[PDB]
Amino acid sequence: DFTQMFYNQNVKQFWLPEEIALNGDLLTWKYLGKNEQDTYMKVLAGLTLLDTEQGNTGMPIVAEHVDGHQRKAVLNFMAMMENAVHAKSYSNIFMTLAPTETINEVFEWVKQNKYLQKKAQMIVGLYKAIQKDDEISLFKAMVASVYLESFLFYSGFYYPLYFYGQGKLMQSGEIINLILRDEAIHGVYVGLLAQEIYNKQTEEKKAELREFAIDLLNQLYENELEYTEDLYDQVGLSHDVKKFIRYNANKALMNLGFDPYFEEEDINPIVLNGLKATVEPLKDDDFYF
Amino acid sequence: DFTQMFYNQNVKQFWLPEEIALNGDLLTWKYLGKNEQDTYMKVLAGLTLLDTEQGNTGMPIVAEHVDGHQRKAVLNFMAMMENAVHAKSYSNIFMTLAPTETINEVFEWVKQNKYLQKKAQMIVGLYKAIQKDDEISLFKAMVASVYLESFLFYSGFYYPLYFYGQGKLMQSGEIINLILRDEAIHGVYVGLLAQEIYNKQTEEKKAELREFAIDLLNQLYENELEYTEDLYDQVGLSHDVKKFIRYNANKALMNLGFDPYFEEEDINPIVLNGLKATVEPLKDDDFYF
Amino acid sequence: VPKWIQLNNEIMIQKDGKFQFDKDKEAVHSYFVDYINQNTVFFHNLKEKLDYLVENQYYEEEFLSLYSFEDIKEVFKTAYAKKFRFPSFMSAFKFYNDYALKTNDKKKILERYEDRISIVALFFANGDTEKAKEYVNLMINQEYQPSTPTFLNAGRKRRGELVSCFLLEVNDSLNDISRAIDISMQLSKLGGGVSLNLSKLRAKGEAIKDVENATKGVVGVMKLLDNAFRYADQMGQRQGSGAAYLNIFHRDINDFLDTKKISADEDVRVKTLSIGVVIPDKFVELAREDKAAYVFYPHTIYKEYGQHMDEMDMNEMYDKFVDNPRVKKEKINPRKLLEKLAMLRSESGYPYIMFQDNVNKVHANNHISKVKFSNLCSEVLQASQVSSYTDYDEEDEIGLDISCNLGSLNILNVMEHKSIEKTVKLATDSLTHVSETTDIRNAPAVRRANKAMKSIGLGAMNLHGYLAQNGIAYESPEARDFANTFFMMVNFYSIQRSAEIAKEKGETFDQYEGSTYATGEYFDKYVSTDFSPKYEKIANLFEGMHIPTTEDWKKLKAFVAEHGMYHSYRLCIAPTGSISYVQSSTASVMPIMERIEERTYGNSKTYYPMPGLASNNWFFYKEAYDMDMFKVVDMIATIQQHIDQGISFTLFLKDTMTTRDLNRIDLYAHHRGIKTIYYARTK
Amino acid sequence: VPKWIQLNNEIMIQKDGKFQFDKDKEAVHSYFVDYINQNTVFFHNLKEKLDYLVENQYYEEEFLSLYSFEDIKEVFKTAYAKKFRFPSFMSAFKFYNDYALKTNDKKKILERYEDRISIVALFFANGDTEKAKEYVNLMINQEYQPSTPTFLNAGRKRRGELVSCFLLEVNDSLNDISRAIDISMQLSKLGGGVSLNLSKLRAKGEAIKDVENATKGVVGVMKLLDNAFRYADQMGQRQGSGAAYLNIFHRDINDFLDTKKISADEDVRVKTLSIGVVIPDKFVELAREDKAAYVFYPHTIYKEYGQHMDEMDMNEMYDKFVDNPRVKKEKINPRKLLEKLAMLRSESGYPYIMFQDNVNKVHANNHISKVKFSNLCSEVLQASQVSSYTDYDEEDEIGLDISCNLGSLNILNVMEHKSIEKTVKLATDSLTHVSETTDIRNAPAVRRANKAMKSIGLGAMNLHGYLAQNGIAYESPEARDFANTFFMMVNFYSIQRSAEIAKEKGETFDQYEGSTYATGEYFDKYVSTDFSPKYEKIANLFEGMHIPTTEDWKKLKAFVAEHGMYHSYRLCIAPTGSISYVQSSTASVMPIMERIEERTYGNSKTYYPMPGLASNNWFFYKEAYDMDMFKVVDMIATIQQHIDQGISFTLFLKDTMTTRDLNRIDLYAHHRGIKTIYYARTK
Ligand SMILES: Nc1ncnc2c1ncn2[C@@H]1O[C@H](COP(=O)(O)OP(=O)(O)OP(=O)(O)O)[C@@H](O)[C@H]1O
Ligand SMILES: Nc1ncnc2c1ncn2[C@@H]1O[C@H](COP(=O)(O)OP(=O)(O)OP(=O)(O)O)[C@@H](O)[C@H]1O
Ligand SMILES: Cc1cn([C@H]2C[C@H](O)[C@@H](COP(=O)(O)OP(=O)(O)OP(=O)(O)O)O2)c(=O)[nH]c1=O
Ligand SMILES: [Mg+2]
Ligand SMILES: [Mg+2]
Ligand SMILES: [Mn+2]
Ligand SMILES: [Mn+2]
Ligand SMILES: [Mn+2]
Ligand SMILES: [Mn+2]
Repeated sequence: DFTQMFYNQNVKQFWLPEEIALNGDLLTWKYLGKNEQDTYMKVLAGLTLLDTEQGNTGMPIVAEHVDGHQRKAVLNFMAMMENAVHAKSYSNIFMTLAPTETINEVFEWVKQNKYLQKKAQMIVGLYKAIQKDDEISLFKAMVASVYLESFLFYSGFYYPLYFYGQGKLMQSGEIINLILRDEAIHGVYVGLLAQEIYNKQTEEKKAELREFAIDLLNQLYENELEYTEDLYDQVGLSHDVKKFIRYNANKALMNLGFDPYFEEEDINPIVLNGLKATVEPLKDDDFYF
Repeated sequence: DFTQMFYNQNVKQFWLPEEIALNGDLLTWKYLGKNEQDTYMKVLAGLTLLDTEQGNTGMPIVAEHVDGHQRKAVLNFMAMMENAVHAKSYSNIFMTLAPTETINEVFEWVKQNKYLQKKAQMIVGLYKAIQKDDEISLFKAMVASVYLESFLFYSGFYYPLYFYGQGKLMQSGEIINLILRDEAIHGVYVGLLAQEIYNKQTEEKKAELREFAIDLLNQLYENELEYTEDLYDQVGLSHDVKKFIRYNANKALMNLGFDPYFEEEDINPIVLNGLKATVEPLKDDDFYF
Repeated sequence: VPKWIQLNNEIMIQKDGKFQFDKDKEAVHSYFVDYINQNTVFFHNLKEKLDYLVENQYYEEEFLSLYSFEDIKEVFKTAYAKKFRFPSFMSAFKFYNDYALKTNDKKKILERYEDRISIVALFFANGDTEKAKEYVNLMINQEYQPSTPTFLNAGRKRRGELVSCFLLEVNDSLNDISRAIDISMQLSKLGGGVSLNLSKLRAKGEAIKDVENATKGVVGVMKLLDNAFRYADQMGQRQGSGAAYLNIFHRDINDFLDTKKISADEDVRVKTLSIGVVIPDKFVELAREDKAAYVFYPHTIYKEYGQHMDEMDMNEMYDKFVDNPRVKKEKINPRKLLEKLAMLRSESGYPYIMFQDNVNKVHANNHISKVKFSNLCSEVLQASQVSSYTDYDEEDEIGLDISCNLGSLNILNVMEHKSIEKTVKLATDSLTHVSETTDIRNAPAVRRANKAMKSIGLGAMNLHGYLAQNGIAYESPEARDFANTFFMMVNFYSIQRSAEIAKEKGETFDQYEGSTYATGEYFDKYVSTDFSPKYEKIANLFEGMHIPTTEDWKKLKAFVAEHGMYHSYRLCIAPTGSISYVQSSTASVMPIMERIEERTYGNSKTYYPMPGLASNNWFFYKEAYDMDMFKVVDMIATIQQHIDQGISFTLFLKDTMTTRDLNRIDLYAHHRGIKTIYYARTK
Repeated sequence: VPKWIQLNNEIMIQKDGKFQFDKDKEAVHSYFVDYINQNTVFFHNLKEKLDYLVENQYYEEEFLSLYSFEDIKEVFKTAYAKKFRFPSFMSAFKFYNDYALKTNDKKKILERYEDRISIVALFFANGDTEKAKEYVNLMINQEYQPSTPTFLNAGRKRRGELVSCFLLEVNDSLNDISRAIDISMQLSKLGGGVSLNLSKLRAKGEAIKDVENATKGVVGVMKLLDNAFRYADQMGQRQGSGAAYLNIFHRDINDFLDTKKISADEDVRVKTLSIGVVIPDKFVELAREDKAAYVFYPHTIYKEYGQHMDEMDMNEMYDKFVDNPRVKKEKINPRKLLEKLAMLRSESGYPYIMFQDNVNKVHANNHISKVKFSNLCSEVLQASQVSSYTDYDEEDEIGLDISCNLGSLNILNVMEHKSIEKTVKLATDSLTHVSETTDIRNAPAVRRANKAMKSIGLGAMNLHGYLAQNGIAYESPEARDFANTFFMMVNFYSIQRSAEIAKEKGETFDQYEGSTYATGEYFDKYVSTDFSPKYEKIANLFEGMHIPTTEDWKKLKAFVAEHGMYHSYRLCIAPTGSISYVQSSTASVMPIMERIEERTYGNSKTYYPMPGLASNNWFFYKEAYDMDMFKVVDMIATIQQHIDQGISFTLFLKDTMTTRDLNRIDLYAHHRGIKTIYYARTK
């Protein structure tokens, strides 16, 4: 009942980072403190890693196991967006704002950062555990994918949105909003596929799947807290970002058909502000009047 | 040396089925004989069936085994074009020209056809034989992929190009020309990835891979001749189609860095009408001698 | 956001279901109370102002030295005695942003509307204080408006040329092509739009010094001209604008047209070069009968007959070209070519269409030459002779290159003052003065034709505005009756003024004796057909003004026979792009595109209602796209029967209509006697 | 495949581990016994052949009319008495495909090698039968080779111009820019490569009559010239080739260079116009000291000083430019600019590098003008005066635009015949004749400079061939000693012939009296330093020939002082691309790129071994890429000390080396006195 409308929405949202000129951010970037620039680079690098694996591994593997040519076409399109559009856009931002050495250093930093490695290990592990014709392993990977789309990106998205909302780094911010618009529909779509599998189960099996989903969310959440503190303490925003990731965790649960898990909190209003012609032949009667 | 350049060319060639209005083809379709309509339907179904294998298996399997983030992104983009763009385009052409019952029957016929099946299963067999961390099996699959993209499609493309060059079925011919333009670049790109593997091999292993490629080409070519007579004798075109197959076989070989196999031939004119050195800073004392 | 901009944007805010048009007036007041008066440089007296402007190289000393200071002060006082007020914000904004003289730092206003009008009048009169006061009364009543070049640059030392429409003939040689490129660059440097005829150039695949398949065709020349026009862009102020015209029987016509296709490659497409196609009656006859046509290689025709393909009548020459084995030609489908023209006009509005026989069956100077091409705006239609630019240290054969003098009557202001005769004669005198004071030292044929032909273009504007403010639909037969009568009077008084100038100066234009004016043929339809209004409403509109009858036309014909005519060409209706804003008028004789137009200046939005638009005349201000293009063609043909040159005629199409409808409009224009079709603007 | 093609491909099929070079000879035999003799057109006698070639507009009858038919028969018999045989298949193939005269349909061969040589000799002699026989013996022995234009077009009716290269000075004006475009198209139509100095054009963001930031800079003129050269492409046979030269102190120097970047946008990228950069010693000094340099706006300098920036010495005026507030300048890093030059040359081989001070420290005609730019091959270095092309109907001030006639000595054949003196004098006479009979009617400055300067270019080929066939390594000091002695002899006999021509005609070149030839300064190093070979092997190589000593040079200096010199410039070493094949010679004085070159013609492939390549001299034919570029620079400087103009010095680089290595090679070339650097070809 939904794939065709998602197909149409995905293809109509198609974009490339080159559509957005980035040289306009040069001055507002220059004006940020060293702490702010550091957090910003690292945040986008963490996002780049997530999209790299979502494009290389997550979306293609889910596409392989989901039945139906139209469902596969949507998932293939989403996969392309992840690595050919989203992951690449971050390099466009980096290449504009930062010198090569700072770019090299931040990519080295992703490799050695323990929270980023842990979250990649956990998510990719679940993708690679999918067994052919085994719907339960597929469900588990789809939960992981929804958590990546609708929860894990948000510790990263906070900062570009926070600046956009203050009228700073607005070209980079425009790119990020386009990425976010895509991930929102990706999270909903994968969520609907996960619910399909969940709804086939006995009540006993469903109870276990909810346990899996909640245990996984909590494990990812605890790691994300440490990641958030590590990045945001130097810019004074860790508590604010934490509220934002809890907000989005609830959206991820809802995408999976589950009740919200965290209590509602006031999000920084700055971040909320951050959101040819038809041809006929000539008749012989058209030459006479 | 080449992936970013191909990335650029691929994404700038992006298109959607909806861009070409198909209904005006009915004004020339109605004037074709039964044999012409039959051949066109059968050719179209042949292309559709082969392209589906490439979208579901060929491109995604190669993307899975190739190392490199940028290569995986380009390959993902190509897989997207197969599944999201090409497959929808073929379906659109069919739905415009034939009623539902006729489409189902043509696909039943072509699905049972000996020559279409022989080539489809030969290609799919090589994709299924790729082994993790074995570059020889990957190379063999890449050869199969290049043969599909740059050679096997062309016994089929001939007919729409033949009409397109005569002013018949111009809307569907425009679509086919866009598809063909994508398959050409797909073949060239996968060809470069195969040459990379080939160049890492010993001289004895190279000679062995050359023998594999020529042997495979021979098997496919002999089946193409039979496929060609089966479809085109009823419309009197087989001689010219055979010249077009050999010409495209030579292009496929050149994509794989191999010499042409067949002597140069002229092609039907109607179908033709249708168709950084390392920067090192000056260290001073380089101005003194 | 400034206060005047808020008052202007308050127009769209509807009160009692009606647009607040009157608020626009308030905006003007604000625009003068807050901005214009604050940033206008004031002097203790006019003597100090004139001294400051002359000394700081703003004005020219020569034209001011012809008057005593008392006469200049009297002219300025006459200009200021009208107490002219801009009725809409956009009029004053356009004048003070485009035409008012500003300091070198572009932060202060040195010229008001009255100051600019007085300076232009003093330049026009050339030493006559009474004539200067007459010009001041003409322009402050806004009856006549000099073109943007004349209005902006008259009396200014730092200025371009007062002529901005130039037509060049390019002969089939490398020397002539290089000279055409040079002249195009020099005229674009002067600020003029340059049109080049490329029909004499041999097609692609022709012989150069008896070596085969050597010529690049007209497309390479178009690439060269496009680069030249990109380079010469008014010292980096406006984008260099050029036009290329090719006969439809030239073989390159497809490649020519292919320069405007979106799918064209970078080595084929020209972006800053407009294209126009000249369509003889023979092509229309071939398309009508569906007979396959032939596009000819111009150099083979030149070798066989000694004359260029575009220099002879294709109606009598086409069969001889086809039957001549020594003339090389290619088979084409004329209906396919017409469909290609319609498709290209739908995509980009190109090419301009020139109906050669429609122009030349009423052309008065066919003895000098037949009109082979038009200008960048497709309204200048004059005889031109190609020049033979030879090698260095060799004398060139200088021909005639068209450069007419633009100026527009405001039909509403002219007719409400009952001053058709006086306005037409004064505008003719001003155009004659500007043509005589034009001296271009880098375009020899342009200068020679300006000296010889003395051709001017007197246009009209605010036709739709006048008709709508008088309760007349633009497509109504009453509107066509009014246009017929008004433009017949304009032609009558223009011919009378030309003959009077010829009698006073004792000289006519070169080769006048062979013209239809001299033989009296031009006046035939005027001495037999009465052009008085056939409707009582139009006659009441013309009340208080003498309408020339057949006897008056006979007297004018006798006067022209006795005394001659000073101007080879007198009337041409230009688009009148930005001067229509300052005059608070609708552009040209075209119907309005929008009732209220929304524009974006800087980061601010502005709203311009059409002049005189209100609730009572909202229906009469019908938009051009909603109109029947056949009736617009009928009105333009009615006007064209009284205009010696062409009319800038833009087609206004809806996105729903196809290329068949565009071709039908073009063929009805050809049938109705339309000389040129300018643009195909799709809504 | 043809039999000769198989025989030529049999070279690479090794027999007993060695290449079958002798098979090449067999190929030529086949190529003559199966193709050339069958495709040749034979007549009953020479009279019928000459008549057929004259009436059929193949030959000009004027140069043949100066001889009785008996004399022409004697000249042809002298040409055929040598029984010349092409030693390699590629020599004959290149002659009969590029230089032998064919019919109108190009189906048969009308000219043999002896016929072409006889016609060229008869054209050279200008009515002298003995001189014609001397030229025949000089060319059939292959001691001297006229340039491709002269050799191909001499005595032909359908010929182009005999001058290979033209150098134009472009003044800073729209009239001058348009005239430069016209002259470039005219000279490309004539077939010659055109070089334009854009250093006088004001940079981007300069004022055109008090309106600032108006100029498009040299990039707009570059685009115009690129389109002009694209349009004028030798009637579509050979792509139009142009060169633009800009001083490195021009403000546009970066944008200039950005025209050749592979990532450049289409509005900036220029693809058919080669680029050259003129580097004064001041720029190298600033880069060496790492002091930030300043690029200058030419128009501000011209306004302040009255002279162009490239019209005066930057080494003495750079500080005045920097300290002058009325001069506009931009800060640059000279080392970064050098690295950009090296990167651009690595990527595309551009720009050409002209070390201005290296050219002008030994330039003999600095009084006329300093050398400010080079030609398309970066070997012509002559004084040029810019022309003032004024408005139409105004007289133009015609300057001097460089143009010289090319001709190459075959070093191997000249030294084998022990005829340096005779070959040099006869080549000088032939080049003087080519200059005298050259008259270009569309390039006035080129015509005036040809008439006044009388400049010729006498080059040399087969330096590496002679060295390798004599067992001398090209990088060895013995090779440099041979080059020193041989080119000192060439310079001595060229000066002697120039002075003898001046004596026999009673006229020198214009402004010779101010030259270093007249003052005797030019002969300083020749009257104090002995250039006889320092090695016994080289002295033995020069046996049988009188090597000029300091006494002979003193006598020549006295002779020049008494009689003057006919030619302002005499020696320039062109690349000699395709005519080196016919002469069986290595290209120019450059080392060979490869021992055996595989070239694809049609659907076949051919292998050309280097002339004289064999087992015993395989390693003496060292490939240029494998050579030390510093020793090649040493060789080129040794030759350059005896060449008044420049040498087309191509750098041969490996892919492994960095841009720092290229910069080091460039700086060593500048240190060693290299005047120009042609190309950076990377293996
Ligand atoms: N609509 C307008 N068009 C042109 N100028 C205007 C307009 N409105 C105001 N001005 C300028 O501002 C001045 C002030 O005009 P205002 O409406 O205040 O009264 P006024 O009686 O015309 O004034 P003044 O004493 O200046 O003549 C005018 O003289 C004129 O220079
Ligand atoms: N390498 C070559 N270069 C030039 N011309 C050649 C060459 N080889 C053959 N020819 C031409 O083809 C003819 C074939 O004759 P070939 O050289 O075989 O010897 P031939 O018949 O004994 O006579 P001769 O050598 O005296 O001309 C030659 O006379 C000459 O005109
Ligand atoms: C006309 C024109 C000139 N130029 C540049 C190129 C020329 O080298 C330079 C000189 O033009 P000029 O032809 O000398 O202009 P000018 O003589 O009227 O101005 P001035 O008195 O200052 O010399 O201006 C452009 O870049 N674009 C243009 O459109
Ligand atoms: Mg000619
Ligand atoms: Mg000037
Ligand atoms: Mn993503
Ligand atoms: Mn996603
Ligand atoms: Mn496909
Ligand atoms: Mn494909």
